[PDB]
Amino acid sequence: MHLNPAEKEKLQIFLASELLLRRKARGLKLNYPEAVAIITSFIMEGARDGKTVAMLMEEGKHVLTRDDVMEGVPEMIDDIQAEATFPDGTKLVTVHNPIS
Amino acid sequence: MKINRQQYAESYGPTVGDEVRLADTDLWIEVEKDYTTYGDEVNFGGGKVLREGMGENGTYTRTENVLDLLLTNALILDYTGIYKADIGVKDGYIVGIGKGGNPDIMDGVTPNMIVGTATEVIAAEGKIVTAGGIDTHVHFINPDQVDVALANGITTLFGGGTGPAEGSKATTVTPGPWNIEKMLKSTEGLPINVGILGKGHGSSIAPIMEQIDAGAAGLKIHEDWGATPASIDRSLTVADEADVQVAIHSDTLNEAGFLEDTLRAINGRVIHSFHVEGAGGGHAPDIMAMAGHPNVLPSSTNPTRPFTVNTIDEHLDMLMVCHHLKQNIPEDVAFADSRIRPETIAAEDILHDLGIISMMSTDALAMGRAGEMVLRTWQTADKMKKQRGPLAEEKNGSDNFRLKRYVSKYTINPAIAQGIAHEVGSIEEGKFADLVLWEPKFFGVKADRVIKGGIIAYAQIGDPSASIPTPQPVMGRRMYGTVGDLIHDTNITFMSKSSIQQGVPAKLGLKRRIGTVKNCRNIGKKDMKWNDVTTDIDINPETYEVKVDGEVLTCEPVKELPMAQRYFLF
Amino acid sequence: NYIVPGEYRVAEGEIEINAGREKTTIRVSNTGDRPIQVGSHIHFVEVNKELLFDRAEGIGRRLNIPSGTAARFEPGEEMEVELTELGGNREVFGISDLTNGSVDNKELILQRAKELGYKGVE
Ligand code: NI
Ligand code: NI
Repeated sequence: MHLNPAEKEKLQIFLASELLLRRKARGLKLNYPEAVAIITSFIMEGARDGKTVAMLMEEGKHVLTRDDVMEGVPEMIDDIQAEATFPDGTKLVTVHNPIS
Repeated sequence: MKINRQQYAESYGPTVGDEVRLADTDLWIEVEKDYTTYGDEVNFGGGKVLREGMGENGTYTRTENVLDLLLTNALILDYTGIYKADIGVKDGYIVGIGKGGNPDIMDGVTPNMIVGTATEVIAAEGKIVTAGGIDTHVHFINPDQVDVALANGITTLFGGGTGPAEGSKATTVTPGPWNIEKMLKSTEGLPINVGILGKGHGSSIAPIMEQIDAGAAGLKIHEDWGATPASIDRSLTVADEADVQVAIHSDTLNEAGFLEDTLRAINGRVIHSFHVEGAGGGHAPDIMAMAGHPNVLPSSTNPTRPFTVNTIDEHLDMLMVCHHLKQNIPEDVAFADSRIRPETIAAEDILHDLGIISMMSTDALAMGRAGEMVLRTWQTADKMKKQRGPLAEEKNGSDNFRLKRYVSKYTINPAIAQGIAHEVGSIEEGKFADLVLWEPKFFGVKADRVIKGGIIAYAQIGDPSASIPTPQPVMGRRMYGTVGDLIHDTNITFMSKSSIQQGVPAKLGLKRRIGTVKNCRNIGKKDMKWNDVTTDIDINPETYEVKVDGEVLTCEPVKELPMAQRYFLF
Repeated sequence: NYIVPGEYRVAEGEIEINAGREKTTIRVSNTGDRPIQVGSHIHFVEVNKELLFDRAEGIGRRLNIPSGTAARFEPGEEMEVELTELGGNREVFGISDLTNGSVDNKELILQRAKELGYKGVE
């Protein structure tokens, strides 16, 4: 596979998102690390799909809403940043106030 | 020109009278005073104030009052106060707390806090800064426990062990000259301050004392090695001669004595009573009455902090594993069971709140969680605010008095007890720069950056392959202070005076900063900052009811705590 | 009530910056063709040569704006700014090398400024 350091590390974000998604599917209100993971993996997978940075900057605000997460989680997350390989190489996606 | 307070705090962190919530607790700290000059606040960045000829002085060499490091706009939470200041570091030490910048053009610059060519900047505006936590109940069992402790803001580990050997898994002991030397050498690669305790057991002086001469920084008396009247006595005689602290886990079994026998063997000498509530060990059921005596420096370990609905159920198996007991032995089970009491755990909450138990500690990996000393201190203070109300001593909805009482339990008091508070334990000038920055939202849960001897050692930081350090995954990572030989200059190995005078560091090739253990034989409960209460603690032998001043000390277990499921992935 | 972890509860009132120091309002023009942004703590007389203003009225002073903020002049933009007095020892070293000493030396500062083309030496 030729994994480099980031590829190995970022695998764990996908895994944490999978975890958090199962917790959300069984009815739990998500916590801070869970919500961050879900939105982060959303971004990276969106970059793998070929969405643009501009698309993901806007889509990232609509992945989880305040009723998905515990009290105070929306206000804990000022933004979420993630880098992934888009069709045009590594780019950074910054999602401002992703959860309202 | 004027700035509204909301915008002021947003830009520079809070100032006098502003209050900050601690994590998701109901605890509020208030800025008591602020060393700044409004309008001359130091800040770093593109087009900011710490720039040559401006807030950075372009004239002075490093020796002429210039700092190695300026932490700008910190909200300090310490036993000494809760206030706003710049923190200036030089030679690895805190040299100035006040106002940094350039005397050329700024008012109020503390004279030795010049930002010059040699100055590195850390922005603390909006952060809470505390001393590094001092954990004096550490079992060295697994080297992976060090990052766990750094991540929850602990910067000094005092205790014993040689790894996952049964002696070490039960007791904070590194036994004898050779094990001690081996663990001093091991310590050269641990990115945290360390002090090692010898076995506090023996009926002759020499076997005990040679441990102190070999480099131990103190002694542990533990019932699993025989916490008899003789071992207690000989250990305190060694300690009084060597000027080191003795920690005790007394005879739970009451085999050779009851509590009053242990106190008689102690004979008024100073001693640190570990896990004073007694689930972690000690004369059953009344070991917690040690925390009323003037010569006792009382600490709790953390699995009973604070009292919750699951506390009791977890304790049986934990104890059995730690002390190598067998469920198929009834007296083993009886011993285990006698240690686990809702009555004393509930009163332990209140004793902390009243300043009768002075210190927290982990008991890492031997009935204690290496990364939860700071965490459970704040959970306890929060539960006490909720059940007992704001303390009488507070003024204006602030929890400052409780916050100072509780921050002292894991910073300055353990340091004082150990004889190392000249080096660490608090944010004061003259002391080693072990500093923890916290975002208020994560206060007490996950440390932002851990500074060790003036260099960041541990940080919550993101993708190393990214354009900037904030993209995911943000996780705790060792920083450059832990790398190569820098690990030597940023960490202290605390040793006895006799081992230092006998040239042990040179003998073993130790490159770490060597700290001297001293001034621990003439201290008492009265020296425990904000936690100096002596009183008659009555523990009923039949019902385990705890009384202080004629009143029963009881409170309920809680079902939920803050600083818990909002934060943790598991 | 609704808990926002680590939230502030700020006191009432306002913070007056640079309190007790003389304030001076002056008109400044960017005569160059690229934007010039001036930080709060730069000795005002030592700013870019192409800013036109009464250079004597910048000596010993800086912008009276929150520490860390700046005043931005687009090309050809003229505007009024308020200055405050430098504090501390009232000495300035380096930057544009117009002062290198006491800011009381008006006379020297203006002479260097004029000679090097800092616009507005009156
Ligand atoms: Ni113990
Ligand atoms: Ni222990």
